[PDB]
Amino acid sequence: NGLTVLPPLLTDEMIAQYTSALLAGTITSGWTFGAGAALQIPFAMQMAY
Amino acid sequence: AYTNSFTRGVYYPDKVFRSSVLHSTQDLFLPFFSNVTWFH
Amino acid sequence: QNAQALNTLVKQLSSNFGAISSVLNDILSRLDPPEAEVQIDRLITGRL
Amino acid sequence: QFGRDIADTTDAVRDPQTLEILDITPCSFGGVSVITPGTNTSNEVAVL
Ligand SMILES: *[C@@H]1O[C@H](CO)[C@@H](O[C@@H]2O[C@H](CO)[C@@H](O[C@@H]3O[C@H](CO)[C@@H](O)[C@H](O)[C@@H]3O)[C@H](O)[C@H]2NC(C)=O)[C@H](O)[C@H]1NC(C)=O
Ligand SMILES: *[C@@H]1O[C@H](CO)[C@@H](O)[C@H](O)[C@H]1NC(C)=O
Ligand SMILES: *[C@@H]1O[C@H](CO)[C@@H](O)[C@H](O)[C@H]1NC(C)=O
Repeated sequence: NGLTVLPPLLTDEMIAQYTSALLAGTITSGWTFGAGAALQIPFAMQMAY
Repeated sequence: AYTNSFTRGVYYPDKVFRSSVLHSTQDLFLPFFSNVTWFH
Repeated sequence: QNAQALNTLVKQLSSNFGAISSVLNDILSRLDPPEAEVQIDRLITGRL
Repeated sequence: QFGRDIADTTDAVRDPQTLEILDITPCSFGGVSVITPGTNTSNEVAVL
């Protein structure tokens, strides 16, 4: 009745891709993908850090 | 005699259809667990 | 919270706010326009 | 005779001339958003 719900700009798929990016960086590269270009590191060694 | 009218005597308060929904209404109803006059 | 607020905002269309109806067509047919102005003003004020 | 939604607005009717069920949907409405490049670049526009 004159009320409307507008869509989000990002779809739930895009949020699922961004959270997968955030996660894939967090897994493969430590904090480095925040601080600069993502640098790969073995996950056991990221844990030792 | 007397008898307990357990959970009974509700009826469709309007000719509306409502689907799978917990509607609420004010109307003349037999009070739940009231005390009906039983005749032999 | 959002569903309750939206459903409240919708239910408030049906409230009279001291007008002779909450249905705008009733006000536009149970009165002449110069009296209906007050009834619409009450509904506008309430809805607003 | 007629259906209501969760907000008790009418959602369907039975046709009294022949007893099939008509679902009632609102008449369509929405914002005319205009997409534009900068006017300091073009005068072409797109309407959403
Ligand atoms: C008010 O209701 C009556 C009863 O339905 C309408 O008359 C006709 O009644 C029959 C039996 O109920 C309907 O079924 C069949 O329809 C097919 C259509 O292809 C026809 O081949 C069959 O011989 C049989 O008639 C029929 O649909 C129904 N309607 C019509 C227009 O015939 C009556 O028409 C309604 N009142 C008014 C003022 O129209
Ligand atoms: C119903 O009324 C009779 C007689 O007054 C009484 O014995 C009985 O306890 C009442 N039952 C209830 C449910 O109040
Ligand atoms: C605005 O338009 C003028 C040409 O009409 C151009 O010189 C200027 O660089 C433009 N500025 C921007 C920010 O596009």
